[PDB]
Amino acid sequence: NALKADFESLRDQLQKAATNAKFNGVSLADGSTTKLSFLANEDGSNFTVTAQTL
Amino acid sequence: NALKADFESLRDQLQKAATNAKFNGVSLADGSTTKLSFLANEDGSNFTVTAQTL
Repeated sequence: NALKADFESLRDQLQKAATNAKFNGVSLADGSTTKLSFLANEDGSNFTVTAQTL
Repeated sequence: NALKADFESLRDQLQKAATNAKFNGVSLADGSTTKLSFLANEDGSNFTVTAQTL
């Protein structure tokens, strides 16, 4: 039961470290969006980046 | 009778060492309250540590 308690606390800490990491309200680790897009040209074509839901 | 009286002295020392332990007016081991909620993220969401009434 003691090791089970450390496992639950570690799972909660993992969810906290996952949800709390975001830059300017958007994140590529918590899964808030399937991907992000960043500019790559003057014409607006995007530098696509797939999200990784950690 | 001697073993009994030494046992009662030990239980009293136990209650005293339990009550004496507090940090800046708050404590967990003595069971002063069900829980204290330390910060974990800047929106105000709380890291939680339930008291263990020792």
